[PDB]
Amino acid sequence: MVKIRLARFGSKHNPHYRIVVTDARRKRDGKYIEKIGYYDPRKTTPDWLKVDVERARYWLSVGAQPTDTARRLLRQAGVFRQEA
Amino acid sequence: GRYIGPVCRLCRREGVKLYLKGERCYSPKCAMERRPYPPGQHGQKRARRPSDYAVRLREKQKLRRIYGISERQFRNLFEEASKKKGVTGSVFLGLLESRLDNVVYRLGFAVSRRQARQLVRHGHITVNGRRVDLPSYRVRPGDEIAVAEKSRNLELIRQNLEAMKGRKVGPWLSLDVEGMKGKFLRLPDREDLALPVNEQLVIEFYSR
Amino acid sequence: RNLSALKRHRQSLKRRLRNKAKKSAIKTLSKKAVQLAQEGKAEEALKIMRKAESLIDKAAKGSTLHKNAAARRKSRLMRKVRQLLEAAGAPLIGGGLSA
Amino acid sequence: PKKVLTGVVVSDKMQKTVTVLVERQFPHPLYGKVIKRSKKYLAHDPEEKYKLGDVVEIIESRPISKRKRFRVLRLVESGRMDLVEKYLIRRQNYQSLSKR
RNA sequence: UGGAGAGUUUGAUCCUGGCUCAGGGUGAACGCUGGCGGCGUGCCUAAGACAUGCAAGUCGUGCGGGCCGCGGGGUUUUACUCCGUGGUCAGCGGCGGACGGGUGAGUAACGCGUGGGUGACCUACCCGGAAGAGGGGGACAACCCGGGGAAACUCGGGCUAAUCCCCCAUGUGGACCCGCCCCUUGGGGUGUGUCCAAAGGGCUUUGCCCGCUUCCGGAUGGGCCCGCGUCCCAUCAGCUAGUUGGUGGGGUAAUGGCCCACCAAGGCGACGACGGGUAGCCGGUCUGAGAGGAUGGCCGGCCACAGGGGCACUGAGACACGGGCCCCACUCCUACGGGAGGCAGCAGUUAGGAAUCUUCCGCAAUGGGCGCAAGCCUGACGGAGCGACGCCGCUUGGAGGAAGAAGCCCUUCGGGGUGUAAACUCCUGAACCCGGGACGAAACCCCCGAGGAGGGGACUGACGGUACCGGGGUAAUAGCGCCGGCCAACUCCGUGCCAGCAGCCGCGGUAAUACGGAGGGCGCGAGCGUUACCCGGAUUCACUGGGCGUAAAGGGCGUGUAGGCGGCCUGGGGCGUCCCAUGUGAAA
Repeated sequence: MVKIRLARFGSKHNPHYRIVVTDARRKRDGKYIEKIGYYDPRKTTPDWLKVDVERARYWLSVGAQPTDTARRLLRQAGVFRQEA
Repeated sequence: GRYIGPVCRLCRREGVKLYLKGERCYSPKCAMERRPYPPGQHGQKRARRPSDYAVRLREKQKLRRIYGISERQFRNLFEEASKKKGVTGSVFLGLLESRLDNVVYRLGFAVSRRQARQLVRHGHITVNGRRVDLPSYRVRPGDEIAVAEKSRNLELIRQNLEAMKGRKVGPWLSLDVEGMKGKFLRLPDREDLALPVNEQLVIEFYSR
Repeated sequence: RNLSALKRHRQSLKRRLRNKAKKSAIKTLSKKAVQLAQEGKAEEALKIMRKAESLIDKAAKGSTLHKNAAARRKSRLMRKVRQLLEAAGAPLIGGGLSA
Repeated sequence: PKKVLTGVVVSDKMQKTVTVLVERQFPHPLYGKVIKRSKKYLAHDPEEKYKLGDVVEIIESRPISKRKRFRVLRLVESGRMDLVEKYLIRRQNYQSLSKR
């Protein structure tokens, strides 16, 4: 199965995650498929909100799953939201 | 670590003096005037034929001596000159002087380069806001480099203020005697602010 | 010292028991089929065929001759059965057999 | 994009199986000039519709057998010989190199 | 937007031509010196051995239990049975243990890189959609009795369970066979005859949830194959009997001789087979004018392996690091009857070696396991530690201060040099106390709305009272190499082919700018040099970029096989060749 999740690429104490689709079985800091996000839980510069709205929506459609703080960042990205 | 010691012993080593120790190394001697010519035993024997490369090398030394730094970082940033495009050595001299210590110098804040390094490193000099340490901190076209809150309350600060007046700024270093500040501007060159070292020689020697 | 791969071991042993026994059953039934077939009488070989194919998708049912090999051996069985039938025999009794 | 090769059929030697003498051009990723080299693939001819020399077009196929890959499809031109002829001569001259 | 050379064979010159150096680079190591910090990186040799510690579990929304315990339910009570019920531990049971992780031994291979084929295939774990959950019945644990063993733990009869094992039914659909239909390598619809299903839990309980059975589709992964690219020895020239091919079967998920039967003799090679030597390939990295040369730690992709070799079972997935069996080798345990272990997982130990780390902290983040969740495991991972080990940042002070002290070296004894250097004068404030002080974390969870989309409510820090901010405040480690040409830096003693130096030329045979020492200078600066190792220079394997009259070098001449390479007109073809449009060339 496939999962969407957070992969760090920051310095020895400079965290910074990317939100990306990968078939779970792949390792943390490894290859993926669709570069569909990034986000920094430290709020470096006001750009810490990145999710590929379209194909993330369509990804959760095709039968994919997210992670924890991924649910968080999508309940902020609103890709979850239908607007109501 | 900036040699430290017999400094204007190089004021004579290069041959011609430089604004080095400040008031004195500009007063009736940078150790010059009195007797300018390289020290040592062979002090004045009968100057030989400096191989062409060595004229070049002595120029490199010369320039990095006036600029007050070891040639390590100097090397790295000369490479940064090669990379950051422009007629290499020119925009090199520029992106050399853009360094905060001597920005503080020619801005008329510090009397001498060493003194400058002290002042800046102790955050006596602030840069567009935060009291930036690091003598090696290049600024940008627009930034206003000031001093510290406890500097208007500092001494040889007011010395510098009063005794400097009647001296015009490096045409981009827009100071303040009114508030002790100073805007950064355009990139100066060989002629905006000149000095006694032929740049082409320096670059040609360096990258060999 | 210990683990849960002792549990995995013993389990694997039971699963192997059922697997082995059933697969063997399939093999023998098939052999019966060819016996009465190269003979030349459909009848009992039709009974054998029913039993066989059922056990075949009993193999597909779980972790034995999964999907193909089950079906593949259905094919090959009925095939090798059928050919020898019309050879000295009237292919009758519509069982696991079309026409 | 099932790769297909245009080549001179060599030796009907086997039944339902033909050897095919392909030859490709190439540059020289160091010296510029062009080069050329022959490759013998496994033409699948289940009814000997091919024979001595006749160039046919061969196909990237299901693994027909042991190295026996590369079926056929469209026959091209017959009455070739001459080519297969020269190749043959070269073969005999391979058996013209001995240290024994 | 990037490219320089000099030393060196002669009495002397030009050309030729090797040895040398200037250079950048390193997981380095060695002697000399060595302060704070960031980020990094740190067994390259023994794929030798490894003691200890940890590293794979989890679920009671799968099912019967022994044992600590409470109401003590029955006991009119007893002695203690037993409805309920908080907690431990095994079992059957279900998913994980085929991910994660370490290593370069093998492997010159379709392994890898790479572009595709699969009308030849496999794919549990989450989304789509249709079809669905009739009944009966069986086995073995745990546990009951008895025994043997040092331990490893072991045998026999006896017990009840279930999403555990089954048989008939229910059959959209699926599978086979035989037949038609379009397709055209087994693609797809379809007719007759047989076979295949299903398992129940939890409650807020009459309705929802978690799991279910069947097929079609999605998602991703993966096997199979193919074109091309992928190192030296031709003093390795012939290689071969499953070998080459078929037809017919086994086996596989399927293709294929991978395997068997049988039958036909091909299969391959100087375009460099077969064989020996050597190495995991790579995105790239360092060098380089460029082409090229080397190489592949860390990081990422793909391989293959667990002390060496063979094997199979389980399972959607493996010949399975920390699962089993076997053989050999090896240590290790015991009362000697007989046994256990595999750290090329994390630390650490040991030998090898000139060389390379704490038997540490946190599950607070991310990612993985399983669970309705609560939750637990998590040496993946997140961090502190030790090494100047590399890049970078920084400090050992800043201002005036002498026709210039003292000391020390040179002298033609007038002085010159170290030297603004010093002491002092003031200014600051490395270090270091007092105080305050973090970001790194909003979800899952609780309620409003239904558990749906949306709102509020609430727990969550290892790092560390560290980064950081405020006040206060002390002048406070500087060394290494060079100084004959290359090459910036010279005088003085001692030494007298002795002592020595040395990268090449050479330097010492009693006036040495080379040896030691001393003054002074060059360079570099928490660095300095040495050796090693690769690329450069080296246009010294020359493709941009070379040569063979006498310098290295034209075959003793012919002959002609293959190959290479070809005059001039026309048009067709469009193969190389150029262009046009996209897929791809992941990230870094």
